[PDB]
Amino acid sequence: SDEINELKEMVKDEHIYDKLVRSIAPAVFGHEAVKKGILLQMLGGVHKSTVEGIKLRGDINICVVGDPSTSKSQFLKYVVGFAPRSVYTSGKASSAAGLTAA
Amino acid sequence: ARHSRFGGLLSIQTPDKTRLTVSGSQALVDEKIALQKLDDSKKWNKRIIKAAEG
Amino acid sequence: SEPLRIIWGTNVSIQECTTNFRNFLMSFKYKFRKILDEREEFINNTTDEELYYIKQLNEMRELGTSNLNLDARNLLAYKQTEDLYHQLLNYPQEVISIMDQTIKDCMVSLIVDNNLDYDLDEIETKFYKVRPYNVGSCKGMRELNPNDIDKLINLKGLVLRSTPVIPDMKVAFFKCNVCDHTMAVEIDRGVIQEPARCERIDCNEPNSMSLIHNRCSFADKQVIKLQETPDFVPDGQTPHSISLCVYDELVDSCRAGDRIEVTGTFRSIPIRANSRQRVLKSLYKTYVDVVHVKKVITDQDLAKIREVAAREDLYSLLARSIAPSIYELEDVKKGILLQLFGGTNKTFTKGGRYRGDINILLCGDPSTSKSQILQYVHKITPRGVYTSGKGSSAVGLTAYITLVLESGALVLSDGGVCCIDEFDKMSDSTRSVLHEVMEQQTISIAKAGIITTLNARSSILASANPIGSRYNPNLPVTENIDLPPPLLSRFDLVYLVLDKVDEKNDRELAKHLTNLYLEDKPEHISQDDVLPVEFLTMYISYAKEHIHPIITEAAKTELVRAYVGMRKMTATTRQLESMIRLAEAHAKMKLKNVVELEDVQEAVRLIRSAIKDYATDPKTGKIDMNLV
Amino acid sequence: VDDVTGEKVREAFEQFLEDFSVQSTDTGEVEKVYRAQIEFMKIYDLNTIYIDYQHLSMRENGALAMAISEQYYRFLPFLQKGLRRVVRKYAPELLNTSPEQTERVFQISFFNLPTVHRIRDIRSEKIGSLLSISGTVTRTSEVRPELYKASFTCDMCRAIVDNVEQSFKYTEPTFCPNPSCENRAFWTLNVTRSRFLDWQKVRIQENANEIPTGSMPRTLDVILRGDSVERAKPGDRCKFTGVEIVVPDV
DNA sequence: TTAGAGAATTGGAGAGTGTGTTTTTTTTTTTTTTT
DNA sequence: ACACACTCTCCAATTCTCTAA
Ligand SMILES: Nc1ncnc2c1ncn2[C@@H]1O[C@H](COP(=O)(O)OP(=O)(O)NP(=O)(O)O)[C@@H](O)[C@H]1O
Ligand SMILES: [Mg+2]
Ligand SMILES: [Zn+2]
Ligand SMILES: [Zn+2]
Repeated sequence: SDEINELKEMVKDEHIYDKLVRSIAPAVFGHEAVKKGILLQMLGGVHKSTVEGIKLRGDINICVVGDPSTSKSQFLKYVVGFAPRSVYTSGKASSAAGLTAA
Repeated sequence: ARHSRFGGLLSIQTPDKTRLTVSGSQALVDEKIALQKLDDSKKWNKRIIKAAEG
Repeated sequence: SEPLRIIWGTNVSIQECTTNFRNFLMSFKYKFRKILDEREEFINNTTDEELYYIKQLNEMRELGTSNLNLDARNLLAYKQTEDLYHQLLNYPQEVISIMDQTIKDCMVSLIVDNNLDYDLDEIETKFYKVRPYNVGSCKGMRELNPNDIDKLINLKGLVLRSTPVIPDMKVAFFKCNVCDHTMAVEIDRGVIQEPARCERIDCNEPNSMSLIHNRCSFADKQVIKLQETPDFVPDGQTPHSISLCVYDELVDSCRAGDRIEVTGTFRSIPIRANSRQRVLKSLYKTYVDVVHVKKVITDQDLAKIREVAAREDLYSLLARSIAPSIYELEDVKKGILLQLFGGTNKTFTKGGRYRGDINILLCGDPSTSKSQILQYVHKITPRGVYTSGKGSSAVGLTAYITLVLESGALVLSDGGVCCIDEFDKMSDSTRSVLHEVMEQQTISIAKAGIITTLNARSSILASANPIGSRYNPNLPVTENIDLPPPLLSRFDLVYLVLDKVDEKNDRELAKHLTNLYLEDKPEHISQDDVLPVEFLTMYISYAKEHIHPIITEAAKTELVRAYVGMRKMTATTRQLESMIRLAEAHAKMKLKNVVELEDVQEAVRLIRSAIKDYATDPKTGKIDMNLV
Repeated sequence: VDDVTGEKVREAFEQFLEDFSVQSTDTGEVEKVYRAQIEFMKIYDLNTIYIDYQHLSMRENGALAMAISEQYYRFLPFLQKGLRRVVRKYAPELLNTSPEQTERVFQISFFNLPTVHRIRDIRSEKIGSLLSISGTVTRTSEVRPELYKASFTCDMCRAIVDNVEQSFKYTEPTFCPNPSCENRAFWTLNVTRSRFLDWQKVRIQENANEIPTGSMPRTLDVILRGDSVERAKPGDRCKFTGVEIVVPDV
């Protein structure tokens, strides 16, 4: 009941969207655009298919490019530390078998 | 205290200078146990006799 | 008169060994050992008259602990045990057992004679064990011969790997199938003494008892793989290894890469030809059965440390003392000292953890003595590794699939310093592995059948020579160094060292190096006042454990100002964090609990000095050699 | 020969199940939660009962909880015998699983133990005690039927042997029970009369954030039975409780 | 009340018989021909 | 052919019973 009350209270707020964007990755200064992108990926779109039986992809893929000391790995560290279903992998120290199945 | 393969060996000498051999680490210190353990190895027991039914 | 107990094949009587060790244990006092030592002048009359082992036994009772150390030289000091010392080496299994049952009885005697409150049942329940050590000269692993079997031995070496704990049975449990009578049986010599018939009087039946596995009693066993130290290997050959069996208390003590000295009986056993039959082979297996392990505080130590920390010339004293025979290179020595102390480790509830470790790169001309400095750091550090660029693969440097996972250099070096030499020879493929480990201090792996992340709190000390192999003043500094920017950005300090000709410098250097050949085994050393390596190690270790500096508001203002100064003109955001970390390392070295303005300014000054910034053309990036 | 400790533990655990007698969450009224849980099981034809270790800790100065904790493997059959009588007393519909119906194999379960150990803390001194463990799952086996109680019939004569007990290896009778026949060979297992259990093997490894300096994670094999098979999933993090055992070279 | 002559029951000594045995990856360091 | 597991058989060691001094 108290969980429902708290959830209803924050659902009712006028400024909920801005607060949600502001609450992603608290330690990183600025870069609101990436934080907004991370939130939308975390929520995701709607999966669906047509009468023909073909499927339409319901989810979002993101890539971050940057020169050094730009703190770009902190976003990956936050995501893998927060999202319930997630895994962290380094492109150098991994194999096709270890990435898909072996 | 120490494990089952650490164990040394003990020799016990009687009067008339004859000697016996027993193993295990507690036998080194406890003669009562060594004397009891010595006889316990021996195979035979005399077989035995035995009143109500129905 | 009466029957006697004799160690098999010796005519040694157990009564004498028992009584002699009892007398030694209840009347030895430390002064005797000092009589055997070089001078009576050493003796502290107040302390050294005390009954050392009675004091130890009182502590064992009141701390609730079960094992007693014993260095064997004390058996030679007391007259009644001079022969017991030899008998210990020649007959360890019997003599050690005698010592155990002596100690337990003495502990009981103390509480019943001094009529103390402690539970007699508790002391009767416990096992007490002696652990002898410092037995004699160490023995080379290849020089153990078949005349050493079942005698005590001492070995030095390095630990490769440890198997998981194995359950070893000690008591068997039987239950009667028909009448449910039960018996507990003692295991000796590896053989279960199963009863012929059920022992209950009215159920005297054959084949009637049976074993119940999970109601037996077991004990822990583990096997450790020890490797020969390079000091002993024959000419033109590769090191060997020997296996150690270890039990109970000592089981999980030691990790891969540890360096130890041990003490134990050297044993041998047969092995079967096949698992079906009693047929044995003529060659026997050999191993070591350890009873003690050693790694290779007082108010006086604290007084010495606090008194040394009050000296005015402390920073220069410590720096010139890490590598005494190396001439000048003071800034390099200072930077290495601060790497030894390190920053502070930080962990938040959220927002992650921040590394305390410092990474250093030494770059410059040949013959400048870079590799000689890496030798000192490799021997000073408690844990660490030295390696070469052409000697290292990506797998070997981090971790190896073998289905089991195995450790590489950066993992063995955890919490220590990893020295890498000829850094400019390894390929871009191998160097790319270091990005993640340096930034995060973790190693992520995802390969067939294994996926995980491991911790690597490892400090890197690197050595390289520029492109063209001698520093070219017609190229800018970044082009001479030639590491790519994502990797060059990860070092806290980068040093340029240059082979500049100067008659003043050259006469001093020549006099210094030639003075080493005026003696056969030199006593000469570069400076009048340096600290011994042991005490210096004590200082650094204590300061790492007890001291944890914090940022002061004044330090915060100076750091912001200094960063904006270097930035406004290239300084990256990492220059700020490395400055914070260097300032923290400087604060520990003075045993302060706070970072102050002085520490921040020293951190800034050392960064500017290392990369020759004052001599750098601010626009072209070339260095004026005349200003060096 | 008979173990007095077992019978006393049995009929003490009986009294705990009867009269733990905690008061209501809202009021000072006795509620008797474990009897209510038995009634709930009767309503839904369940086969497992959950017990709180804190409730057992405060009972009868803690001696019962100590006996259960340190010697679980000795006392588990006596706990089963204790529970069977109470369920008979208050809910005899639960004793059975038309022709005749075989007996229900009840399962006792415990939770909220005082502390959780790591895989690295398993040591042979704790064999047969009650424990709780945590780790990440890395593999799981398919569900297999395990033979729990067996029944055999002779080939050379019309005779039957029943309720043979297995432990770790597949086990068969020692004699022909009819003295008119001596054949020991050619037994067959009656699949209708014998009884099986669900069995699943799973494999776990240490939590990554707990690994000590310079070390690598150890692993362990865990057994799941009854209504808890297929509950675990690869890559998830779990907490387990039970007893550690020792398995032979069959 | 002792003891000695005869009968019945059991143990295991030891002799015999049959038996079993030899014997597609996936990951990682290194040389070689191919674009 | 060489250690093992298992079966078969005979013989004497043992205790029990009856009789008379
Ligand atoms: N300042 C110095 N103090 C002591 N020895 C020095 C000094 N400068 C040079 N040397 C000696 O010169 C040699 C330097 O060898 P080394 O340590 O390999 O230098 P390096 O910087 O590693 N050169 P290189 O391996 O060619 O890049 C050693 O014999 C040193 O003892
Ligand atoms: Mg060199
Ligand atoms: Zn029995
Ligand atoms: Zn039959």
